[PDB]
Amino acid sequence: GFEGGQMPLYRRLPKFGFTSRKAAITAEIRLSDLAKVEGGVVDLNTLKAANIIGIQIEFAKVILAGEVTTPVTVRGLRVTKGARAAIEAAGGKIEE
Amino acid sequence: GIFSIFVI
Amino acid sequence: PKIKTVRGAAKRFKKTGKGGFKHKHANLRHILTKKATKRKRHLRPKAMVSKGDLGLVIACLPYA
Amino acid sequence: GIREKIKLVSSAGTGHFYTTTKNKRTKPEKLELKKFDPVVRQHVIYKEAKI
Amino acid sequence: TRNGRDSEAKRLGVKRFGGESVLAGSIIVRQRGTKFHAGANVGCGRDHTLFAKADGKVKFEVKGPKNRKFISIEAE
RNA sequence: CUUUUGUAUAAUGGGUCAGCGACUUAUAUUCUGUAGCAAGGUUAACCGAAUAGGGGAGCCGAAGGGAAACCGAGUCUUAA
RNA sequence: GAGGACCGAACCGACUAAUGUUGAAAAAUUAGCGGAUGACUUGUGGCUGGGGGUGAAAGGCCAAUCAAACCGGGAGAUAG
RNA sequence: UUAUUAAAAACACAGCACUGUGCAAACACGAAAGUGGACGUAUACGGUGUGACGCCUGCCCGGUGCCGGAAGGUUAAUUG
RNA sequence: UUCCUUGUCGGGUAAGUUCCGACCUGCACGAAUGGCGUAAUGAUGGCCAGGCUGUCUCCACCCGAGACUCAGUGAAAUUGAACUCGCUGUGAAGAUGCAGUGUACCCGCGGCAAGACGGAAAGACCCCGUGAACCUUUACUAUAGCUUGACACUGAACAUU
RNA sequence: UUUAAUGUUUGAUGUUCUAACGUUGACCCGUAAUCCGGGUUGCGGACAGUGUCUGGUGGGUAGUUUGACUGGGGCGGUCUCCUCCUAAAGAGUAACGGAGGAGCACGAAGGUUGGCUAAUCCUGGUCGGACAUCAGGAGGUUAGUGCAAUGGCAUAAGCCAGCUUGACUGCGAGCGUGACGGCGCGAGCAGGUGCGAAAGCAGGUCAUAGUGAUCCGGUGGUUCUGAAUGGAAGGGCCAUCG
Ligand SMILES: CC[C@H]1OC(=O)[C@H](C)[C@@H](O[C@@H]2C[C@@](C)(OC)[C@@H](O)[C@H](C)O2)[C@H](C)[C@@H](O[C@@H]2O[C@H](C)C[C@H](N(C)C)[C@H]2O)[C@@](C)(O)C[C@@H](C)C(=O)[C@H](C)[C@@H](O)[C@@]1(C)O
Ligand SMILES: [Mg+2]
Ligand SMILES: [Mg+2]
Ligand SMILES: [Mg+2]
Ligand SMILES: [Mg+2]
Ligand SMILES: [Mg+2]
Ligand SMILES: [Mg+2]
Ligand SMILES: [Mg+2]
Ligand SMILES: [Mg+2]
Ligand SMILES: [Mg+2]
Ligand SMILES: [Mg+2]
Ligand SMILES: [Mg+2]
Ligand SMILES: [Mg+2]
Ligand SMILES: [Mg+2]
Ligand SMILES: [Mg+2]
Ligand SMILES: [Mg+2]
Ligand SMILES: [Mg+2]
Ligand SMILES: [Mg+2]
Ligand SMILES: [Mg+2]
Ligand SMILES: [Mg+2]
Ligand SMILES: [Mg+2]
Ligand SMILES: [Mg+2]
Ligand SMILES: [Mg+2]
Ligand SMILES: [Mg+2]
Ligand SMILES: [Mg+2]
Ligand SMILES: [Mg+2]
Ligand SMILES: [Mg+2]
Ligand SMILES: [Mg+2]
Ligand SMILES: [Mg+2]
Ligand SMILES: [Mg+2]
Ligand SMILES: [Mg+2]
Ligand SMILES: [Mg+2]
Ligand SMILES: [Mg+2]
Ligand SMILES: [Mg+2]
Ligand SMILES: [Mg+2]
Ligand SMILES: [Mg+2]
Ligand SMILES: [Mg+2]
Ligand SMILES: [Mg+2]
Ligand SMILES: [Mg+2]
Ligand SMILES: [Mg+2]
Ligand SMILES: [Mg+2]
Ligand SMILES: [Mg+2]
Ligand SMILES: [Mg+2]
Ligand SMILES: [Mg+2]
Ligand SMILES: [Mg+2]
Ligand SMILES: [Mg+2]
Ligand SMILES: [Mg+2]
Ligand SMILES: [Mg+2]
Ligand SMILES: [Mg+2]
Ligand SMILES: [Mg+2]
Ligand SMILES: [Mg+2]
Ligand SMILES: [Mg+2]
Ligand SMILES: [Mg+2]
Ligand SMILES: [Mg+2]
Ligand SMILES: [Mg+2]
Ligand SMILES: [Mg+2]
Ligand SMILES: [Mg+2]
Ligand SMILES: [Mg+2]
Ligand SMILES: [Mg+2]
Ligand SMILES: [Mg+2]
Ligand SMILES: [Mg+2]
Ligand SMILES: [Mg+2]
Repeated sequence: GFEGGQMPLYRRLPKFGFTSRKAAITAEIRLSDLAKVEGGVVDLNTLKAANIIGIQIEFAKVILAGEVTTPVTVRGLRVTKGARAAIEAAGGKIEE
Repeated sequence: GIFSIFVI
Repeated sequence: PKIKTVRGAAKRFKKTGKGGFKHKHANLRHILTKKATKRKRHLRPKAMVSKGDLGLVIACLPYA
Repeated sequence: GIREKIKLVSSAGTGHFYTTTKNKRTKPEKLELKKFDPVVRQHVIYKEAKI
Repeated sequence: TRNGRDSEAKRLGVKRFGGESVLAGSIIVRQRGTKFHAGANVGCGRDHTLFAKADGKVKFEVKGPKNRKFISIEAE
């Protein structure tokens, strides 16, 4: 970063923001991960037992990425608007 | 050598 | 040993979706009264780092 | 130099204010203008206070 | 001993010459006063910069009873 | 030979011969080449009649946007 | 028969000139020179130690080393 | 007196002065215990400056230092 | 101690920027970081004279120790390689080596130092280094020591406010 | 508001006292001993002295700083921004080259509607003169522009008056100029306004100087976060100050 004694670029420019502690304990699930559990029910503890999310994760979201073919029940997770349609289009059901 | 003896 | 992050650069740059970096504009901390409103309005959103300075940021952020 | 910064406080409930400068000595009366308040989106009388 | 001062160059002058196709909003000339004047589809900024307000070709002409130089834009 | 705009230079260095004498090593990181596997790839410590086999704890990757809560093929800005 | 008296050997010093200057010698020889009963000179032992000593004071001297001794470590200091 | 390019007009000096110090002295070396001063006691001891002897040593207390004074202004820890 | 300055005048000399005496225009003396005198002293600074002389005019001769030759023993600094002349020009601007030109048979010995920008010591002067050391101060920050009060070791009684 | 009063908290200074503490006063013992310790006595005495905290003084000692450009360095100048020339008719272009300015001002000196036109000179006229106010004529910008110089300005950007706060909030196609950080021009949209009958014009001022990154903080606001949980502190974001 040394620029000859001129004030360098990472120090003429201002700092911004703060780090959220809640962002580190939250994950996102894709539609390709819903067929990698065993039981056909998808909650937080089945996603942890299949090594999909980490052990410190306390919140998760299913997003529209990839595809799901099987009937799947989702328990206690958040679902996006398009992924609720895609889980219900494959015969699944979403409850909180 | 004591060089400072040289007259400058 | 591991490379250490320049921790003051990690407080000023964030990596975007294709590998560029964003930063907050300068000149918006104090004497704001004498400045025009159009000038202060354009300094509010975040910008991208130019091409010539990207390698200097990459040197500061080996783990970004 | 001589010209002192003030600010114009909105007479609506909002905390919004404009800032400007004013010669304290030739014009000792309080400045007062109708300016756009962006929180309630109307033109309200604004009044001078200290910076 | 008494001198030694000068200002920075302002890069004034003509940016788009005659017949060049420009986009709307393009700066045609930077000037101090109105050395050139605004014609059809040509605006004048607050520092007398002449810019394009439509797409087309730059046209220079001398008009009026004072023989002043005008800058216009002819749509292509 | 070196150093310089420029050296036969009267600028530097070497009397000669033989032997020794200066871009390495560790760990991280990125780019390139090549090989394996491929929406997946790979294990560390450790266990192990031990370069085998086990061990997936973890790491990187398939999704981003925002300061963030949060939303999510979008998101942020804004009353829009 | 006094004297920091006088002349002058031993004894202690070092003013002048020549010489030597890969010396006979890392400070000397030759010829002249000052003091020579005193604040003299010398043998033997002892004490004062490095930002410290000691100094009738020249930053002098502390083992041919001094505007901060020598030896060993930090140490392969650092050298645009 | 600058061992080893300076021996002098430089240093010291007897004499003069100012200043401190009442003795568990002032002061100095010592985390301290102690020691020197001194087995001394103001006719003494430390510091400073001048420098035998003769004639002398004029004016200035505004600045800095030092000695004295305490009305008043300001002012820490502490209390809250 | 005086820059201008060898100030001006007198003395000493045939001739004196030094010396001695005096003047006063003290660039910029002066009273104990002393002023001004002063006998005696000084391997102290300056100036004049008599004696004396190779200091000199202007050198000559002699006596010894080297230098020289014979025998024995036997260094050193330096050194890119050398078949290592002059002059005028050229040229990283002062040429043994380049150009033109002139002179020059090969090799020693005793002498002298004009050149080899001769030898010797990575210039002490000067500049530079975001180099060092030590010294100064009313530079910055600290601090030993000295000094101020509070609490502690630390208590009893009695007055005044 | 003052006084004096009884019960009552200290705070101080003063005077006595001895029992802490000092004793480098005397005497005895250990003891063959000017150390030291114990004992007995005198003098002092809650002082002095030491510890923690704190104000002053503190080259006695220590660690450090003490800019660069420069026809060598020093001494002297200068160091950012604006205008003209050098600058060779696009932009840019050096010198310790030739010449001058800035570190503001203004709620009107800003917006709009309506209107208007200068210097200098001559001629006649009360004080009035070389120069005031007035009338006429010449003239044509030789004036004016808030402050330098240049380029502009009559459809006036110059002068005068009525009304006003657009010297607005969120944005912005597209361009100019910089190694960058940054700086500049801008039609057009959304909301809400001023002037005008209306077309329209208005996001400061004829343009170009009138300025300082970051950090650390201060002050208001906010539908963000809040280390067991509910808050709060602190942080973020927006506006703004040093
Ligand atoms: C006895 C024996 C010694 O020689 C001397 O003392 C002679 C008498 C010096 O006198 C001289 C005498 C005096 C006048 O110089 C003649 C004076 O100028 C110098 C400082 O000392 C010389 C010669 C000096 O020369 C001159 O040094 C000058 C700095 C530069 C000059 N030249 C490069 C330009 C150079 O020749 C310089 C320092 O001593 C020589 C250095 C290298 C030494 O150390 C010398 C060789 C010693 O070792 C030597 C053995 O001891
Ligand atoms: Mg802010
Ligand atoms: Mg070389
Ligand atoms: Mg090299
Ligand atoms: Mg050179
Ligand atoms: Mg080169
Ligand atoms: Mg050169
Ligand atoms: Mg050549
Ligand atoms: Mg050579
Ligand atoms: Mg040389
Ligand atoms: Mg050599
Ligand atoms: Mg060799
Ligand atoms: Mg294995
Ligand atoms: Mg979008
Ligand atoms: Mg005698
Ligand atoms: Mg004698
Ligand atoms: Mg001698
Ligand atoms: Mg002798
Ligand atoms: Mg003798
Ligand atoms: Mg000295
Ligand atoms: Mg000493
Ligand atoms: Mg010695
Ligand atoms: Mg040292
Ligand atoms: Mg080294
Ligand atoms: Mg080290
Ligand atoms: Mg000597
Ligand atoms: Mg001696
Ligand atoms: Mg001598
Ligand atoms: Mg001598
Ligand atoms: Mg002597
Ligand atoms: Mg003394
Ligand atoms: Mg004296
Ligand atoms: Mg006082
Ligand atoms: Mg005379
Ligand atoms: Mg005289
Ligand atoms: Mg004197
Ligand atoms: Mg006096
Ligand atoms: Mg005196
Ligand atoms: Mg006297
Ligand atoms: Mg004499
Ligand atoms: Mg004579
Ligand atoms: Mg011989
Ligand atoms: Mg022989
Ligand atoms: Mg020749
Ligand atoms: Mg020649
Ligand atoms: Mg040749
Ligand atoms: Mg030839
Ligand atoms: Mg000779
Ligand atoms: Mg040669
Ligand atoms: Mg030489
Ligand atoms: Mg020579
Ligand atoms: Mg050198
Ligand atoms: Mg200080
Ligand atoms: Mg203390
Ligand atoms: Mg110091
Ligand atoms: Mg310099
Ligand atoms: Mg100079
Ligand atoms: Mg600049
Ligand atoms: Mg040009
Ligand atoms: Mg105006
Ligand atoms: Mg202007
Ligand atoms: Mg909490």
